Amino acid sequence: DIQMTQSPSSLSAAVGDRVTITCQASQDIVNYLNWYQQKPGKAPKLLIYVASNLETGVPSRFSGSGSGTDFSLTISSLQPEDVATYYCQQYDNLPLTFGGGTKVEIKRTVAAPSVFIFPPSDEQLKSGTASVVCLLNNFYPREAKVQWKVDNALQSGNSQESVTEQDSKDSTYSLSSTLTLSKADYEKHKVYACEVTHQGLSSPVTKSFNRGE
Amino acid sequence: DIQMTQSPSSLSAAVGDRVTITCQASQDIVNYLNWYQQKPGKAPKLLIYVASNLETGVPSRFSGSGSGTDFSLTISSLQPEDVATYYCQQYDNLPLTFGGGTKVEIKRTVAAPSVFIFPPSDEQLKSGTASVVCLLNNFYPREAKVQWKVDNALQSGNSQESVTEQDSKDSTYSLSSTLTLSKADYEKHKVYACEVTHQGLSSPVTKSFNR
Amino acid sequence: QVQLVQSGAEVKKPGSSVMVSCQASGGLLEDYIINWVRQAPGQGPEWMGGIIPVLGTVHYGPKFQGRVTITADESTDTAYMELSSLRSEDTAMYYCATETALVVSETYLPHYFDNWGQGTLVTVSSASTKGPSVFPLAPTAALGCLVKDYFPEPVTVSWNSGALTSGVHTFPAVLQSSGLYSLSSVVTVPSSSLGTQTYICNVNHKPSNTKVDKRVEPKS
Amino acid sequence: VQLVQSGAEVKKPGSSVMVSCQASGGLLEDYIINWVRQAPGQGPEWMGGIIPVLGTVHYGPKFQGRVTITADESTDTAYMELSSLRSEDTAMYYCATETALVVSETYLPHYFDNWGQGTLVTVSSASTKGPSVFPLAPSGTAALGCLVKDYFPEPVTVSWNSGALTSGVHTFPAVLQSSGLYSLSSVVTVPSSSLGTQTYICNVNHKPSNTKVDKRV
Amino acid sequence: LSTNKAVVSLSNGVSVLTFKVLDLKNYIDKQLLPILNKQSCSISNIETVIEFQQKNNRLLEITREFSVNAGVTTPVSTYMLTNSELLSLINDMPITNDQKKLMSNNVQIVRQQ
Amino acid sequence: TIELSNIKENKCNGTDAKVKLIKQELDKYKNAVTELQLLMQFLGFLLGVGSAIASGVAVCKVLHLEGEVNKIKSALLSTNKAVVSLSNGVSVLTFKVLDLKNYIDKQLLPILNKQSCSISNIETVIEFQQKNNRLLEITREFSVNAGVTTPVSTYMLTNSELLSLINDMPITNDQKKLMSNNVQIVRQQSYSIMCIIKEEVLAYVVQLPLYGVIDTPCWKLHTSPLCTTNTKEGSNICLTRTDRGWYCDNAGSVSFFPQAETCKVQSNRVFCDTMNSLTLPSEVNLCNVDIFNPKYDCKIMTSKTDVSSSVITSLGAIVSCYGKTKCTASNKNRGIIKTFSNGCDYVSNKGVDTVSVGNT
Ligand SMILES: *[C@@H]1O[C@H](CO)[C@@H](O[C@@H]2O[C@H](CO)[C@@H](O[C@@H]3O[C@H](CO[C@H]4O[C@H](CO[C@H]5O[C@H](CO)[C@@H](O)[C@H](O)[C@@H]5O[C@H]5O[C@H](CO)[C@@H](O)[C@H](O)[C@@H]5O)[C@@H](O)[C@H](O[C@H]5O[C@H](CO)[C@@H](O)[C@H](O)[C@@H]5O[C@H]5O[C@H](CO)[C@@H](O)[C@H](O)[C@@H]5O)[C@@H]4O)[C@@H](O)[C@H](O[C@H]4O[C@H](CO)[C@@H](O)[C@H](O)[C@@H]4O[C@H]4O[C@H](CO)[C@@H](O)[C@H](O)[C@@H]4O[C@H]4O[C@H](CO)[C@@H](O)[C@H](O)[C@@H]4O)[C@@H]3O)[C@H](O)[C@H]2NC(C)=O)[C@H](O)[C@H]1NC(C)=O
Ligand SMILES: [Cl-]
Repeated sequence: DIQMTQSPSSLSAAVGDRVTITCQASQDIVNYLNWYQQKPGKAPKLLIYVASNLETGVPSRFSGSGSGTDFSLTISSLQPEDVATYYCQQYDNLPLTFGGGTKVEIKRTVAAPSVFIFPPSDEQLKSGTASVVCLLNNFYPREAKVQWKVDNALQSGNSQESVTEQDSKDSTYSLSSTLTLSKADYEKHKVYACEVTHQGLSSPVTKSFNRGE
Repeated sequence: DIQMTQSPSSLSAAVGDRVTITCQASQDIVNYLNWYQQKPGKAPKLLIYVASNLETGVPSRFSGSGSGTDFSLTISSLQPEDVATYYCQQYDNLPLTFGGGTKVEIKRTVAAPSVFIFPPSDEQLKSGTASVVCLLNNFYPREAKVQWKVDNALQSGNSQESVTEQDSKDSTYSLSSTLTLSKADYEKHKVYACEVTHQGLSSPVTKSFNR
Repeated sequence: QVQLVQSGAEVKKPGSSVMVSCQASGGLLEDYIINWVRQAPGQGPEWMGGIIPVLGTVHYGPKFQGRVTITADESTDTAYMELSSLRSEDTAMYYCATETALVVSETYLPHYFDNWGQGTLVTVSSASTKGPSVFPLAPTAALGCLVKDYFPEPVTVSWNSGALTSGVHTFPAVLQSSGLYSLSSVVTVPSSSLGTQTYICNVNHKPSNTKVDKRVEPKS
Repeated sequence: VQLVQSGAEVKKPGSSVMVSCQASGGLLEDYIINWVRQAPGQGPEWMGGIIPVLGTVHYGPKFQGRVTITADESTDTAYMELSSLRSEDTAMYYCATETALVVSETYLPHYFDNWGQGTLVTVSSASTKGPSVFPLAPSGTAALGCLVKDYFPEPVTVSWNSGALTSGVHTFPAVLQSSGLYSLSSVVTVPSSSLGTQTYICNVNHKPSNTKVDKRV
Repeated sequence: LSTNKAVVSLSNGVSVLTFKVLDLKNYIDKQLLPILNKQSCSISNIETVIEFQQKNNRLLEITREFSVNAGVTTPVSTYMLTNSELLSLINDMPITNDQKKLMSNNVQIVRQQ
Repeated sequence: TIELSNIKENKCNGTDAKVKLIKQELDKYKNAVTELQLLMQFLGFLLGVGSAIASGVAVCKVLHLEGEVNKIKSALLSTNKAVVSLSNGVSVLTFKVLDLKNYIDKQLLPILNKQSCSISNIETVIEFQQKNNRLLEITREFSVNAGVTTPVSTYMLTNSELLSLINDMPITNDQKKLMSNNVQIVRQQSYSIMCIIKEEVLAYVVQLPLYGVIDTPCWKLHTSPLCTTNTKEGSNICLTRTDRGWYCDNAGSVSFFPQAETCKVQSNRVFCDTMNSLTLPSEVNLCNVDIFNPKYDCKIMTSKTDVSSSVITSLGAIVSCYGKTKCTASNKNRGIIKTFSNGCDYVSNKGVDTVSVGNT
């Protein structure tokens, strides 16, 4: 098989910046090369075919270049909706192969997260488990930390966090952390809190609730 | 050298008119001819190369034609931001030579000047000179007159005026006149006014102040 | 504007075989190269094979050859892909994707993919299919619902049957230690509308054929 | 690629001047580098050009023997020396390039498609002297400004709030005063409602004398 | 398959230099026919048709020569064997360096013979 | 001469459809220039042997002398046509037929360079292919003809250029008229000898025939075997005039061209080449009125081989019919109209369209 080596693995650039991705083949493939754009969870989209031809309806800020073994994809003025994974794909001989992908992230101004906490349902408690959710809503950058604190006891490793992909129109993230406990130990304590640290807040934000009301 | 004779030397046309500029060489230069646009105070910008090729990002309203010894530059729909001097330039053989240039001026409707007067600063007077500035702001046509009046006595020849080029976004002119005298002679009088006559105002506007 | 509509997502036990269908709406199969391209979690897409009905030719990748069969039933405009002897590596999103093939030579091979299906998420696992239970996350304000304990993926969620779109955030499912998936869907809402407007999150879990409409309200 | 030339300066009559031109972001091997000057009230005049990839230099017949054009490929700077200066030489000197990527052995300059900003060389016996800057305090729509008086040689530049105020500025051409020094005015029109809550500062730069003054008005 | 020049051993035992001088199959199969089908059987770039007319032109001119010569031509024209190909053939031939230099400085005579 | 430009640095990258065509077209021009530089690094048996291009080649050696190209190059600076006096003293017409240097240096490369090896106007690449095509075909002809061609093709010399050569040659108005109305023959009697690629100019010598004898009377002699008509198979005798060929009056003598296939007839004019001729006394014509005349010994060959044949003449057919061979003459409207008896007989082209001798 022909190996496609794509570089870089990920990159972050501001809106309007010029971005170039590289694709290299393990051998000469003339210019029998395609490019695809994949946003998270959706099918790939054909952007460039036969090394340089622009697919219909793709903005002219995209371009494809290269021949032989080295190829490039150039975005002349990056826009928020271009956040996606890019793949090159060769067809010089079978089997058809894709590159490793290049994840493109948008660098924007720092936005602080809005933090909300949700108590477990009375209905869920009856089934014997309790999920306590903490939410960070529409923030940037990606790096945030949520450590649960029961009364004042730091919780370790009893939570799972999930992050949305970068929003296509305003380049922000959202994150939910879920603290799962048994019904026996949930009704054993009183005040539940999730403490959140991030670059957009001057002091760390804590949202809590009392199991009484 | 090859001498390029450019015609006309200046022209005035209304916004939206079709304008043609001519360049003729003293000898055959095939189609080895370029056109440049120079706005006041800035370096020239290349518009056309090899007689007819449009530079990238130059409006499609520009076109070039000609061959041999006679060439032309055509603007299909003149716009305000095109106020500038244009030069043709040959390269058939060295030295490269330029034409004399054609200044393009925009004809528009009459706009009255905004007339403003400024007294000399307290900081400047201590240094021993007094400059009093009178301003005509955003007027048309080019021809304007500023006559100083100290108290009520008309002043002759102790001032200097400077006029800007046509503004690139609205095609109006501005003119400032500076009246320079010694501090001794400034404190000899009290109330200073500048009265301005122009085609955009029905009556002459006078702006004054008390020292 | 041919639309490629694939069969539903499903879970298959290890060692058996799966058939994915791909319905072409608006055209014939004779006019295309029909390819199958899969994508495993966290990996790039992978070309599995292609069929060229106008040439009567089938092509398979070396990694799959001998356990993939691609057929093109021209009487119903449906493409099929059988994948036998399933393994854990085969858990992937299987995409049907075509290339226009009007002027075709012999020795013509697949080159690109200009039209894609929506994808069929095949999970290879021994676990039984199980539908989710949906719990409220009771409450500018924020509310949502927690979709807990379902298998296999995927689950979808919409608010007010698609009426509420601006401001919803549905998180990727997280695998719990129990082996079942859970998921959250939140939406930010003006605090002034908590009493006059109703908020329903519509959960659809096709793998178990269960669709659940949960209404949330501020408890007591 | 940007071409950045040396600063304006005054030169005594009879001496020689060197203007530099920095090609930034690319090699000098890739260009024809021409020198084009423009005297006050005239068109441009081609002085010469250098084709570093060919090792070829060309000077206009009017200028050969008192112009030297060099291209220093170690710093990507082309230079233009002009000796035995006289009054006719007071002019704006432009560095201007043509891309010369596919070149023939007999390739010559043809056009100027990329320009530097220009270096205004004034030949005069007068000494360099910096200006004093005075506010034009105010007292529909209102106007204010500052007057830059008594400097030599030209040019002076001016920006308001470090370039923040652009809509409505008018910078007039300098007028030659009887003392032999130039003076110039810069005015800007602004809505009357911001006269009390917004601050307006003009930053005057006269590089020939190395004077930068930020005066608050 | 991988190179344009190879030495092949024939069935009777003689080894003969081989040379792929024009690959029109791959041009059509991978570069032209894919461009063509994608844009609804239309080509939006005049440069694409010319590139094909150029690739095809040599194959057409070869056909003209065999069609007028009944399949045996002399001298070997530049359409049958371009100058670079002939110099590569001589240079890769199993002959002396005195011979290679002779043939390479006199390719015009090598054609005529 | 064709004026070329040296291309030093072809630094164009970028796989763009429009870019690729100019880069590949430029390589064609460069390769053609380089390719051309590597190139420099009966009774017929009585006739003499000449050196057809010794005259043209000798002029070509003079062009290799020092400064000889600069004279040519400087004389053809302002016009495309100038008379140059060479170092040896010979005056030669010079002719700049194609100026690729100025096209590449002043029109193409600036357009090419401006948009970073990209050309936004397909018409500029084609105009170059048209300009370049002639140089490519000149090279193509010289590479398979080993630097000397005949006839002079329209690539070496266009029709209008050749007419201009003729009008400027130091020849008679009668001569110019003859050459001008028969350019197709003038080409066929011409050589084009490739010369030098020195300085920035390609030069080749075109060696044109000059016709110093025009409008003198000519005649073609056709001969055929004449045999006895005996009944015994081998008792026959044969006799043939061998002096067949073309004869033209020329400077008080008669030029004889034995191989009549080396002469070309256009209407009633015969173009022959004196290097393929013998110079004979005017009395050779007596062989036509009396083969036993005492003033010229007429040439014949003798044989015992009585085979049947036919010789098509200008206005008829000589038929040598012997043995049992069937010999007839036919009309298109009537079939066979004459059957020949044994012996040598003749038929005019008036009533006859074909002649059949045996299976021929
Ligand atoms: C095809 O073909 C063609 C023809 O041939 C071509 O074209 C071409 O190309 C080329 C490429 O190859 C190019 O070239 C060029 O070169 C040059 C060189 O130089 C040198 O040095 C350098 C430095 O520099 C400096 O110095 C100079 C003087 O000398 C000057 O002039 C400059 O400017 C500079 O300065 C500055 O900076 C600095 C920094 O450091 C500082 O210090 C100072 O002070 C100042 O500031 C160096 O670097 C180099 O070296 C290098 O290289 C080599 C090879 O290459 C290597 O080996 C080494 O090592 C090095 O590298 C390094 O680095 C890198 C980065 O860079 C990394 O990555 C690596 O790894 C390493 O580490 C030399 O030696 C130069 O200059 C240039 O550059 C440019 O470009 C690039 C790309 O291309 C980029 O990257 C950069 O950045 C630049 O760019 C720029 O510019 C532009 C204009 O327009 C812009 O836009 C951009 O953005 C930029 O900008 C920037 O910067 C500036 C300044 O500079 C500023 O102003 C701004 O703001 C920003 O920041 C280049 O490289 C040429 O040019 C061309 N030409 C044309 C005409 O085009 C092509 O390419 C082909 N193609 C294909 C595909 O093939
Ligand atoms: Cl040469």
